[PDB]
Amino acid sequence: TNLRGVMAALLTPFDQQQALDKASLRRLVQFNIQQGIDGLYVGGSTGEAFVQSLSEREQVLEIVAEEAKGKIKLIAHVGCVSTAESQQLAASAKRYGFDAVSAVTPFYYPFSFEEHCDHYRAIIDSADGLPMVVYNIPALSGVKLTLDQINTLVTLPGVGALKQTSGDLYQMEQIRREHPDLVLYNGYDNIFASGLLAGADGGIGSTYNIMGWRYQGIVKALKEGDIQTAQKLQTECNKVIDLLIKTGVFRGLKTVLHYMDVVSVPLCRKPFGPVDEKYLPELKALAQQLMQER
Amino acid sequence: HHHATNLRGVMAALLTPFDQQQALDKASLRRLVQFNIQQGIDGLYVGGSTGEAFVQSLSEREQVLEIVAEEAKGKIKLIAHVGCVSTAESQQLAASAKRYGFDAVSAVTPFYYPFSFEEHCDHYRAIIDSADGLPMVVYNIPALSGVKLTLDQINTLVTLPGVGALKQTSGDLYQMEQIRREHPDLVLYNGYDNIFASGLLAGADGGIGSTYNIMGWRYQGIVKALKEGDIQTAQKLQTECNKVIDLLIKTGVFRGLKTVLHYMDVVSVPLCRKPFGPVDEKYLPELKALAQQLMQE
Amino acid sequence: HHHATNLRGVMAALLTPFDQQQALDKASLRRLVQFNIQQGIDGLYVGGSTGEAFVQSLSEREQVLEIVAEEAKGKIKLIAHVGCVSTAESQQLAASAKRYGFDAVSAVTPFYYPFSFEEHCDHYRAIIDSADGLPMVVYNIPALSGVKLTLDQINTLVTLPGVGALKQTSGDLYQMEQIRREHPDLVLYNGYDNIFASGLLAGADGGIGSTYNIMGWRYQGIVKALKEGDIQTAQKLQTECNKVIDLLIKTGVFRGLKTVLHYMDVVSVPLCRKPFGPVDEKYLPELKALAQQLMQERG
Amino acid sequence: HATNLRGVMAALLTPFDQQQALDKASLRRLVQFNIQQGIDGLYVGGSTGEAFVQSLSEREQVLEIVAEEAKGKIKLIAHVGCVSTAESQQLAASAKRYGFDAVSAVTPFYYPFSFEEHCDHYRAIIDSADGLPMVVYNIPALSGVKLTLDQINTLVTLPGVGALKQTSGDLYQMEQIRREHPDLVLYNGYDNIFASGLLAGADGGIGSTYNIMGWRYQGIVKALKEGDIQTAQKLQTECNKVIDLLIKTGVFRGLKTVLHYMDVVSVPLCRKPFGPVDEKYLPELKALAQQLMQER
Ligand SMILES: [Cl-]
Ligand SMILES: [Cl-]
Ligand SMILES: [Cl-]
Ligand SMILES: [Cl-]
Repeated sequence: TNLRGVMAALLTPFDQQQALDKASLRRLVQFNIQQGIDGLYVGGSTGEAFVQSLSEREQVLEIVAEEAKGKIKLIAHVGCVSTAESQQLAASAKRYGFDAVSAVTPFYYPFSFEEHCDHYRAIIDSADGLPMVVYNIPALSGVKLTLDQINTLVTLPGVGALKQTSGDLYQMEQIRREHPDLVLYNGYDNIFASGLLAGADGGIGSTYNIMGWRYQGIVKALKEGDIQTAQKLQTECNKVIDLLIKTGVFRGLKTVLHYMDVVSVPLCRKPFGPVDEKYLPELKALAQQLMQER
Repeated sequence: HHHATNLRGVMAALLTPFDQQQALDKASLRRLVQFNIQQGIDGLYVGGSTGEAFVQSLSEREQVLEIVAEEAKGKIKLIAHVGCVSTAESQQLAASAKRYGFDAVSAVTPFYYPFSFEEHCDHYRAIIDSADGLPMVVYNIPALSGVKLTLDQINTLVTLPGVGALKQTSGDLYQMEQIRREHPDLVLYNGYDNIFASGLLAGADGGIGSTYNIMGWRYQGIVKALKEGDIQTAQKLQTECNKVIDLLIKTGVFRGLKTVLHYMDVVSVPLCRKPFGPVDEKYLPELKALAQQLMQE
Repeated sequence: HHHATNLRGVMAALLTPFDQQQALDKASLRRLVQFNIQQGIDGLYVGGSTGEAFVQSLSEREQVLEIVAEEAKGKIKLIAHVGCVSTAESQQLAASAKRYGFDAVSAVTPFYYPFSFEEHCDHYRAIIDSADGLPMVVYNIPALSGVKLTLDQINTLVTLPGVGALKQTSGDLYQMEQIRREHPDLVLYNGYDNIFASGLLAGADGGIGSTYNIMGWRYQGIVKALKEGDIQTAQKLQTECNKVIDLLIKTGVFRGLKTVLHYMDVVSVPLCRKPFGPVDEKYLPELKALAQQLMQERG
Repeated sequence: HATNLRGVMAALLTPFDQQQALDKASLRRLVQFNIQQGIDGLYVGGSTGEAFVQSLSEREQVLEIVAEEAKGKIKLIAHVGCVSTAESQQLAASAKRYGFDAVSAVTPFYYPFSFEEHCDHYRAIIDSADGLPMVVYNIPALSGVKLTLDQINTLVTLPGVGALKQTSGDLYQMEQIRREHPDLVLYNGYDNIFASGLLAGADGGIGSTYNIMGWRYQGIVKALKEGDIQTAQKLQTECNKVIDLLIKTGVFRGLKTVLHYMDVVSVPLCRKPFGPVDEKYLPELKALAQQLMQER
């Protein structure tokens, strides 16, 4: 119930030699707090966790909890393929003072659903009271959950939310219908208004980094019966999303954060390549415009 | 596309009644048309996927169009789905739909063979030509037709001279918004019934659906609620529609709908055409019960 | 399977010639049945996807079948593809196939609508009853049908009474082995012409193909070469098969095959039925150059 | 220059103990069991080796031991792939340090990178290999990448690349790659189509199931060479009787459980989240083991 809301998928700022840029991480953490964000989702896919070591991920959970613990909600994405490695991160989450833990369906190899459940159970054990945020992610990983299976995942003792990273809003409504109390995060930014309409009660997203007030603006708008306002705001979010998909989403976002003075050097880690120099005009212009809106 | 304004709304994908010898049941087709009209439906999409077009002849599909037009022309809006894999067979139907006085035509993207997009484009231009003044509704339905469109291609498609409308049989609500942003005036039908409210909010301004045959007023209710900023009524109606869709998925959709309409005394014989099988007997009390829920409501 | 042994072989999937009015070209059709029997081909697979069945009416399809029965009956094996979405339509074509003296019938898995496995099986059973003794070739093409059967579903399918062959248009040569393991006397046609050599080794005991029309003797050469334990020539014949398929893919497979026959002066008009478009102007040189190529090595 | 890498390369399993720790005794044992089956070389730290539930140090430790047990005696290829370029670069440098003959890397996964980004990945690793040939992947089914033919041609021609691991069941494309690159070291990666894949143009393979019946695959390689098509098909069928079971049981564990009953690996476990093999299949697996021992 306290995990309900709009939660930024925190990006990982890197210095010129691809190491963790501490000062930029803190500025980005604070930049997000200033936006009226309800929380931070730290070390997810978005934070480039799958190109960081366990110690590099752990250094972030630390530096972020130090910056923002108590001021806004904090969810530690601890997911790895290896259960054991995930269990270490869950244990470090419980130390640093996070409010919750999360884990992507373990990927790369074919694991049965029953292996998934035992994977989450072991991380719930190592989490030590922290609620778990489960994934329904039939895309990036490559698995295909049904609906009885989803009911089993979300009612595993110790599970307190679902990150529904799917554009299937029939499935969303079904979830909400079965679990009226469930904390239920809309995972895809470019359908957020429709996802809340179908059953979600918040979201986790990467683009919240640069326009989080617009998502909070949509929440308010639908809450107040202002449907034209919700649509107009979502259309503004998608205008930004069209661009970012063209430029590469994480690097496009870091670059917009560079023109906003928050992130010193906009780089993603290799094998991600640079933002194509031809998109710099549009991106600085977007930063300008988003700076004009506050 | 602002000249196609009067095609806006909730259109039932009319089923085609068959008798126990698998022949057209014309008495029940007329009953079904009229029942759809009593329900306050905005119009009818005739001979679609839903109306089992692909297991009927051109002559059979033509007989259906004529009987619907006879019953309902001038009363509610009428859309003839004339699409075949063949462009010429398609044209034969677009001409007849004109002859019967239909308000518009439609065509599924021709399927099975791997047609290039500009071949798709020539297929359609030719049907609009044969349609002799009637506006056209184009498609996606990748799920059944196996045709995957890019954004650029969908723009060209809906901006071809004579296109009044897009049936968007796609659950991708990001693309719905992108279509709406680029085309504020376009008529944009939500194809998937189980996301209707969400599709409207993403930018659709109506829908075509198979379940509107049995609870069209609920879908109409959702349109009104969203216009009047009433999300709680919208969500409620969508949940009740999805409770039924849930059931219809278990039973087989077309034949579940036909059985509910049989228990509603509209459709004499609830069969779909082979190779479709009959409703599993175990499901009939649920469907009867449902018919009795819906009729009382 | 036992009774279908006589349908083991290399069978050209016949194309359907059309004139300038999009109507059927009857003399070119007969020009092709003849051109095919002089390649040493074991038979003809008639009215299939390749014969453009799905943009013709029932009437048009029967007409094609009746003609082919005039020209071939007895000489080369004759398989009629009678498959439609509708079971009742498929049955009409099946009965007609029996009337005209075909050796076999076949139907693609019914498509567009998601039908159940049980619904597929009843579809075949009805069609077979209407063929009235003519064995059935179950036709399996996932890429275009959208119908995706399990192995168990395929084993049940190929053992329905009256089924004597599987047409396997799949590149999954694991499954091609598995079906042979389970059914050692099934007539098993390789359906992707570009893997014929590999498919034979995995377990196809023959094939059905669009490209056999123009170069069917090469596939007999593979069967022969593998028979002779001659890996070299078989690989050679397949690379040569694939060189043509490469271009046939670029141009458009059906119309390319038709055009090649148009420069072989077998087809008057190399067009396909709309929505199929004409070929790009720029490929005519290669198609014309290829038609010349194949006659030289043949006759 | 390429041809020395040509042949039948087992994708080596990584044995673990009851605590998931690397089992070095069982790895030594398994490396020797491979060599004496008659294998041409070993593919170390691949997907088959549970690379993606190991840390870099664990992967380096495995590579070092195999190179000690096998340097000079058979070809060794070190799979050095990770998502991260820099992590892959460390592993590649380590492989060079340990005396491997080649390195490999799976197309980087999870995030969608571009084909340009994949090639730059391959460049950075190749550089870090400092002279070791690179084995590239064409993988549509386990990584999500959807490479084209012209892209594969660009891949196989990058400076330093000396082989393609064709982990695709598309034998039209196999034929197509061999026709375009008649010298290329081309490994069949889908074990259950090996013979057919050789006929389309592969000149060797890399597979997990070579750990228990590698002699069958060299026996298929031999049978085709002489033009004994019959024995080639008999062997592929026996390989697929095995591959059917392993698919039921779980391929890596299935395979380890058989090596356990061959007294090769002590503890037949995969790392979590892989569970153990179902106890019902243990009768079948023991039998396969006894069978395969008695068969040589
Ligand atoms: Cl994330
Ligand atoms: Cl429809
Ligand atoms: Cl065919
Ligand atoms: Cl591997």
